[PDB]
Amino acid sequence: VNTALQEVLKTALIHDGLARGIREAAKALDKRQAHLCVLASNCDEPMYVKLVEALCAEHQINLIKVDDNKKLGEWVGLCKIDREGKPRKVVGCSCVVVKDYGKESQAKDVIEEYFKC
Amino acid sequence: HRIRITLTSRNVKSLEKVCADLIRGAKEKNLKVKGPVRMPTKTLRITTRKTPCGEGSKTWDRFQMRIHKRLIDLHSPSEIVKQITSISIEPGVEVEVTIA
Amino acid sequence: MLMPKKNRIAIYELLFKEGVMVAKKDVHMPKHPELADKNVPNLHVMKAMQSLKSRGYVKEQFAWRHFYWYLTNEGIQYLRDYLHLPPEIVPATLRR
Amino acid sequence: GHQQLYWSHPRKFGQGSRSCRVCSNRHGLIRKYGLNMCRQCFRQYAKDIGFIKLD
Amino acid sequence: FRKFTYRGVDLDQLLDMSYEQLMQLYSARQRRRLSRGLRRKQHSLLKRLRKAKKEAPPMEKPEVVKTHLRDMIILPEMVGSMVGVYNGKTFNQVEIKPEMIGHYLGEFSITYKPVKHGRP
Amino acid sequence: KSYTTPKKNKHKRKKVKLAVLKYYKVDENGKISRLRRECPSDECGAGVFMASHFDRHYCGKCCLTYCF
RNA sequence: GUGGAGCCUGCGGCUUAAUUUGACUCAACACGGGAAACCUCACCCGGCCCGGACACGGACAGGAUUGACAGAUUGAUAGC
Ligand SMILES: [Mg+2]
Ligand SMILES: [Mg+2]
Ligand SMILES: [Mg+2]
Ligand SMILES: [Mg+2]
Ligand SMILES: [Mg+2]
Ligand SMILES: [Mg+2]
Ligand SMILES: [Zn+2]
Ligand SMILES: [Zn+2]
Repeated sequence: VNTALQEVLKTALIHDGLARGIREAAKALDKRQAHLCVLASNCDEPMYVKLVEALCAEHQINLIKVDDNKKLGEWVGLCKIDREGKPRKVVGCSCVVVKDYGKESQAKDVIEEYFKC
Repeated sequence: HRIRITLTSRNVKSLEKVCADLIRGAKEKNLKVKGPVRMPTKTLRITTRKTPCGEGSKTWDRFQMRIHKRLIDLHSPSEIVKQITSISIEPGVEVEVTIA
Repeated sequence: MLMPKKNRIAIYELLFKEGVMVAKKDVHMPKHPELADKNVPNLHVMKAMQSLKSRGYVKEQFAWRHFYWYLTNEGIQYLRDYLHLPPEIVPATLRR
Repeated sequence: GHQQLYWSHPRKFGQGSRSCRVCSNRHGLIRKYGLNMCRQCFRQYAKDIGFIKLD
Repeated sequence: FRKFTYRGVDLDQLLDMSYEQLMQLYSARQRRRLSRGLRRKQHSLLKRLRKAKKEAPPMEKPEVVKTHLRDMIILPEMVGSMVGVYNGKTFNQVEIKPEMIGHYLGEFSITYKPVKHGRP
Repeated sequence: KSYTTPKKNKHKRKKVKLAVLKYYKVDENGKISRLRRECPSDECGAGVFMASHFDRHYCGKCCLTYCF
């Protein structure tokens, strides 16, 4: 359901919910405004990835673990310029923390169901 | 009863044509009306130079600007005066009606 | 020109909500007159608006001390594309 | 920062302080009744404003 | 030979004397100018003057602290400190002995360059 | 044209790759222990660290210092 | 009357970092609405800063980099 996850992330961008970058993510985890966090992997981050993993394990933070940073950046879609074509040169993003005003959606609910399964 | 109109304007013929029309309307609807009290109109005075630079001749204006006031007092209910006042006014004229 | 991201989005929203815009050409302004609810100093609006102009989004006219900008349909459509709004809602000048 | 520098010089009075809202000039400001304009813009705009050559 | 004396006042009486009282002492514009007050630009002068007296040796002028206010009365707070008064181009070095009170720092860096008529 | 002073350089900001990494303290068990003072502000209830100068504490986003 | 006289203002000359720069019968010379302390202001002098838009480069959300509380010669609470 990656097309659905893409649509949900885009709607969260439309509504201006998402609180992002590792530092704002640590802030949102401390404030307890994270409903799901996602972390990049397969990157030379021995301590960073270990820290954010224990931080999410600290208190009530769900963890997605996406593989590539360049891929995470192209998924989230920050600096998409020249939309009549491909993103020209994605820069690899590591972490995203969703805060969700617009929770009323079938894709979001099917993700919560997938998590239930 | 006592409503007090204050008519001011920059231009004169507009002020007199409007105020005369509203008074004539008041005579038509039949109620105590004070004639248009021509207050003495004032005169605003300004003197400028034509020159761009310092150096041409030093020329001066003698600018007047008269501002004329009429005023009309009626002894009548409010709604009838609203009926006369809505109709018969023109751009230059400025009507200000004090209620008491 | 240092905007707060909050202003970038709220100013684009301002351009949307009223299609057209007027502004005094005055660098030495603490607050903007017509739009004094927000601080948005006239220098901020001026420099952003000249940046929009530079990229074709506003039509220019200058009187006394005061620029006058007409927002074009490219501007309307770009603002709704940035803010991801529906095509139903509109500015007050578009709405009837 | 820049906010305590940008416009820090005091503009409290004089034709230098206020200025024409047309020219931004400090020459002949009509300050009576708050007209606030230079002798050149005044001469330019007198008819529109309503001044008139009576005498 | 002796200590100085303003009207009925010794310099020591001048130094340990309040500012408004010192105003009533010295001249109308000057007593007024204290009554009206020093701005930020002049306060940074006073602190930087204290630091210069702290760092200064005994047998030495204190280090120079610059100020553009040529229009500035040298007060007893200021006495015993160097200030670099701005001409616009340069800062003129002034040590301010107690007789300097009621005078401008601008006085000691003349603005017009003094005249000599037949130069060439 | 020849200059007296060399040109002045832009302040090279002391970049650290994964600077947030040194903020928290790693453990073999699943935990994090925020050691240095935490701001009591609502925007950063706890996690965000304060500057640790040689002499006295200081807070970054809101700019606030506490001398010794 | 003025002119001689003391002085107001505007002007020449000089010097000056700069005295932005204009005019010499009328049609230059209290002229630039020129009563400019700063501002004006241009001119000049130290140093910042970009208010070098926008486009495209790079850059990079593992935070580009402005703003940024310290101490240091600084007018100043310019991270200059
Ligand atoms: Mg005489
Ligand atoms: Mg003579
Ligand atoms: Mg004159
Ligand atoms: Mg002059
Ligand atoms: Mg003067
Ligand atoms: Mg200058
Ligand atoms: Zn004008
Ligand atoms: Zn703090």
